[PDB]
Formats: sequence, C-alpha cells, structure tokens
Amino acid sequence: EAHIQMKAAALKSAQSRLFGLDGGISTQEENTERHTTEDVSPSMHTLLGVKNM
Amino acid sequence: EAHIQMKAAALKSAQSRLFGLDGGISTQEENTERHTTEDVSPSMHTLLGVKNM
Repeated sequence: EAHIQMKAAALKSAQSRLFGLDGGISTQEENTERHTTEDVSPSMHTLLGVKNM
Repeated sequence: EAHIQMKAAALKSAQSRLFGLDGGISTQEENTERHTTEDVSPSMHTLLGVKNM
C-alpha cells in the first residue's frame, strides 16, 4: 500500500503524449518558377492585361 | 494501571499519518514549444483559419 501510494503521488496526472513536433519542417511548396532578364520584377514576368489609361 | 492510563490520556486520539506533502512540486508539463520572430504572439504562431469578413 505504501509503494502504491508513493507511485500514485509521484506520477500525479502526467499526461502521456504519443508524438512530439513533427520533423518535417518545410510546410510550403518548392518554387520551380524560372527567373529571366526579361521579367518586370523578381515576382512577376509580364504585366499582360494592364492598360495605362 | 496508572502508567497505562497516563499513556492513554497523553496519546488521546492522535491519528497517525504515513505521508506528508509530496516533494514533487511541478504539476504541469514542460513547454518544449519554440518561439520565433515570425510569431503573431508569444502564445501563438499563426492565425491560420481566421477570416476577416
């Protein structure tokens, strides 16, 4: 009885977690898009439908 | 008889406790979560599904 009470008092209410933080860090997608000197910006190739006035 | 009565009167109804307060103080779990400059708050990383209007 003493050993059981000691074990119960030591363990308390310790929740058991089956997993931790996943090791897969990359949550985005690889950017396979090309970059060329013809681009108007590092994020865009052309401004196709844009109309100035 | 006198000694027995003296012992009974001195001891009274003293309950015997086998244990005291347990020495294990930490009742919570260690917070292994990281904190990064990208976080929106010290308690949360992103606000993922939140929709503004």
